[PDB]
Amino acid sequence: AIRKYKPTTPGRRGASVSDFAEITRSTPEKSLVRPLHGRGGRNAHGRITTRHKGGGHKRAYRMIDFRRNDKDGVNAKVAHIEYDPNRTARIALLHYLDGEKRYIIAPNGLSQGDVVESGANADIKPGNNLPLRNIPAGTLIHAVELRPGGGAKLARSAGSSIQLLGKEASYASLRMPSGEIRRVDVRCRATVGEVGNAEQANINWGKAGRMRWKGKRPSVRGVVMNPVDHPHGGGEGKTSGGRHPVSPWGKPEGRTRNANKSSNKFIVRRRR
Amino acid sequence: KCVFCAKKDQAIDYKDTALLRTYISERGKIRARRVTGNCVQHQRDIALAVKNAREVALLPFTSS
Amino acid sequence: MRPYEIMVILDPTLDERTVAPSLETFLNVVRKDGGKVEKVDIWGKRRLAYEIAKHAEGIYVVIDVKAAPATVSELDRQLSLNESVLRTKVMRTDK
Amino acid sequence: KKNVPHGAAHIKSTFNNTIVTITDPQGNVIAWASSGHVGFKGSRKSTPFAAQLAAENAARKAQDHGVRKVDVFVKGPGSGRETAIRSLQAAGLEVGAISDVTPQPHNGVRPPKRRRV
Amino acid sequence: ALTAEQKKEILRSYGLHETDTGSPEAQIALLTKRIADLTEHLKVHKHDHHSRRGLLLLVGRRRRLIKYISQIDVERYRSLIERLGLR
RNA sequence: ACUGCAGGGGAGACUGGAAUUCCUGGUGUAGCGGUGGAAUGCGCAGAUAUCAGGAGGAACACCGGUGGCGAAGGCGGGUCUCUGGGCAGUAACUGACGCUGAGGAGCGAAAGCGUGGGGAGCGAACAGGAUUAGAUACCCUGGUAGUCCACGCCGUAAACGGUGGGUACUAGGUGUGGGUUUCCUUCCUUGGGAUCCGUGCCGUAGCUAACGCAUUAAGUACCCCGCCUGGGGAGUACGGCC
Ligand SMILES: [Mg+2]
Ligand SMILES: [Mg+2]
Ligand SMILES: [Mg+2]
Ligand SMILES: [Mg+2]
Ligand SMILES: [Mg+2]
Ligand SMILES: [Mg+2]
Ligand SMILES: [Mg+2]
Ligand SMILES: [Mg+2]
Ligand SMILES: [Mg+2]
Ligand SMILES: [Mg+2]
Ligand SMILES: [Mg+2]
Ligand SMILES: [Mg+2]
Ligand SMILES: [Mg+2]
Ligand SMILES: [Mg+2]
Ligand SMILES: [Mg+2]
Ligand SMILES: [Mg+2]
Ligand SMILES: [Mg+2]
Ligand SMILES: [Mg+2]
Ligand SMILES: [Mg+2]
Ligand SMILES: [Mg+2]
Ligand SMILES: [Mg+2]
Ligand SMILES: [Mg+2]
Ligand SMILES: [Mg+2]
Ligand SMILES: [Mg+2]
Ligand SMILES: [Mg+2]
Ligand SMILES: [Mg+2]
Ligand SMILES: [Mg+2]
Ligand SMILES: [Mg+2]
Ligand SMILES: [Mg+2]
Ligand SMILES: [Mg+2]
Ligand SMILES: [Mg+2]
Ligand SMILES: [Mg+2]
Ligand SMILES: [Mg+2]
Ligand SMILES: [Mg+2]
Ligand SMILES: [Mg+2]
Ligand SMILES: [Mg+2]
Ligand SMILES: [Zn+2]
Repeated sequence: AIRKYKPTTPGRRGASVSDFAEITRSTPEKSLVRPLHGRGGRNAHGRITTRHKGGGHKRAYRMIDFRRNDKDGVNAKVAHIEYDPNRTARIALLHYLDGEKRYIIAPNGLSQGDVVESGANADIKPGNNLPLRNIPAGTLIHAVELRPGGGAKLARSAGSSIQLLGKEASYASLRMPSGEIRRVDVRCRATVGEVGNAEQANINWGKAGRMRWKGKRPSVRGVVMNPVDHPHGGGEGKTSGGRHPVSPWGKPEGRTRNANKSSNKFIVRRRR
Repeated sequence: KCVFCAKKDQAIDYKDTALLRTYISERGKIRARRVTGNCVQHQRDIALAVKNAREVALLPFTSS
Repeated sequence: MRPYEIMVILDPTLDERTVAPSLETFLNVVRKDGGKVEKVDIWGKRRLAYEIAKHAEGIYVVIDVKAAPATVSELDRQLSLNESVLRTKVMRTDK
Repeated sequence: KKNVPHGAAHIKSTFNNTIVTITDPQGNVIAWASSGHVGFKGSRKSTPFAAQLAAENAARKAQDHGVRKVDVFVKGPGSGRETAIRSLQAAGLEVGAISDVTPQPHNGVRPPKRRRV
Repeated sequence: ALTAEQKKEILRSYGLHETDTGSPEAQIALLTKRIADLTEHLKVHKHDHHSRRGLLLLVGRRRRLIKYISQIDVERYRSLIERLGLR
């Protein structure tokens, strides 16, 4: 579901786009929209901390319910599948049977008009949210929370999923999309299924301006700089940067995780 | 010489794990066709009853 | 309406009292779709020939249903998610 | 300093070597003296004579931990396979039963290519 | 495909006289049913290359009965194409 | 068309056990591995062995054969859903609708190619050891692409029965796979006789340069198709199409 443009211009010679074949109702819900404004990478002091940000197209925040705590046993109905410019996935408008509207990240295979349950008595279908105590082992899940009731934080980009390995006594083991075997609590909640829109990594953005619309501002290499500006800069012709590779602030490459962080007792195996 | 062609309507069944004690050997393996006297069609039904009865654990895959 | 036959292997830490009311909630998905359930024979405890998920015993139930082709593929989807069930082997009877 | 009255002896007899280990019924090794432990090096380790000295050095060192009767699990396509069961007998062990536990795959993993020697 | 109580309704509409299983009207009628039934088996299951060959034996057999029925009577040919379809 | 029947014929989804490898832990301690003989290598920072638990991928022991299926390439762990073809019997139906098929179109082992997953074992390339006058090899220890999955491309094999398809006829002997049917027939023997369809071996007439083929023809005849015209140069060049 990735359409390829014809080479009519020098800037669409290899470009592609999503087919948008799953989006129904091209406008968002009015009451579930909050404003946003770009920062250009600037913090509260007004300085660039994250480089290469800015430009951009104007956006609006869609309120995504990552909690799903307080509607256990009230069934819902998928009204629409929509677009969301903040995330790489697609969002799904659930009409609950009591009257509240919500958005969730759409799992793969959650066409319009389905029914989504929640709580401990739900069925293991794509879309349902259960505690990890009630999911059988081997099931592909997404949008898993780290702490009980703290909000879904793991595996929620497009295509990503966690495999639930096993449950011992009071902790479940999870394979995460980097290979990182993590052990989390079994009262954490997780949505059954794998996140939809799985083909968007294959999109060849065609021209330079098509990344300026998405917000990415150009990245300049350190080796074409001056030695006051970057540790790699200098050299009369062109160089490799006559030292081992570093950041612009002189930090050597290598492991940057805190060596005795508190969550080391929950990590079985680092990624490869 | 074949029991299942001689005595009619005796259903080879994967539930029946007393008929399938014979036609398998002492090591659990399926007996050959020349040592039991079956025809080709009933050796196929015996060897399908045994493979199913190993999956619902009525017979073992191996034994010593 | 094809004649089927379903063999279920239940967990040995369940008594023979909560077996016929247990799968009765599963066999109501056959009756609400138009099927018929004929013979729900229970063999009881039996020594397994090998260890199925840290168990050496098991309860053998034979279902003998006669339903639509899309409701038996629903019945073993729900049995294989219940924690009481170890194995399932759905077999037809006719040719 | 241990004392277990009944044991199990495992004999792995390959085409290059033999290894005789002796365990308890739970599967915990008492003594393991093989054909290279008894002094040999090279192609001599696969002969039947080095098997009947490997089985003696494991038998009379299992008896210092009190083992008086072993069971025998042999596996491997080796030459020294009967000369290591007969060698446990003439060192002071009652053998009882003899079983063959050669790992026989159900055509799973792919073997290495055949030798053009 | 095409159970014995399903081919009777096709023979009652295209057969000639209440027992006709052999005429080119009753055989193009049954073969157009099996071609249409086997194309749903090829929308799902794209890679069934061995049932798709049985489709081309049925297509080639139906086209020879069309060619025969357009040689012996052109009036039967027109009132059979219009009830099923050409192009 | 009706009635029976045999089968690894195909495609999709879920799923089963043995073993190989790695990981966590217990017991254990000094060798394991490999060969014609050795070394490189692994190990002494606790290997090999041995028992328990777990992760993962690929292949499916026995049945399994001289056997079945498919147009050929090929096809076997189990179950379910959809689906192609063949054989026999009845003689109910249409009434020559048949055969072959230039160009054309589809299918077509393995290696390879593109994008994306997966990666246990094996293993082009490659690295080391050995052998050797040398060893870009055989042998040994490692090991990437690849082998696997989804979707496309490629279009080649000693793709072989080195034997194109249809039909009729021309002694038999003996095994075997799939049906149907009379006799001592229920004295069971699933034995014998008859008949249609496959699959083998042996063999007369007949043919062949010989070897050999021989009712599954390379025999006796008819119909359609592709191909050959001394060996090299060469299934190469040039031109074209993909
Ligand atoms: Mg300020
Ligand atoms: Mg950047
Ligand atoms: Mg400069
Ligand atoms: Mg300058
Ligand atoms: Mg400056
Ligand atoms: Mg500097
Ligand atoms: Mg320079
Ligand atoms: Mg410079
Ligand atoms: Mg059968
Ligand atoms: Mg099949
Ligand atoms: Mg496939
Ligand atoms: Mg295993
Ligand atoms: Mg590994
Ligand atoms: Mg260890
Ligand atoms: Mg080990
Ligand atoms: Mg299969
Ligand atoms: Mg007439
Ligand atoms: Mg033709
Ligand atoms: Mg041609
Ligand atoms: Mg092709
Ligand atoms: Mg290939
Ligand atoms: Mg290449
Ligand atoms: Mg590839
Ligand atoms: Mg790749
Ligand atoms: Mg090698
Ligand atoms: Mg070398
Ligand atoms: Mg050729
Ligand atoms: Mg071939
Ligand atoms: Mg040829
Ligand atoms: Mg001919
Ligand atoms: Mg014949
Ligand atoms: Mg011959
Ligand atoms: Mg000739
Ligand atoms: Mg010439
Ligand atoms: Mg050429
Ligand atoms: Mg050219
Ligand atoms: Zn039989």
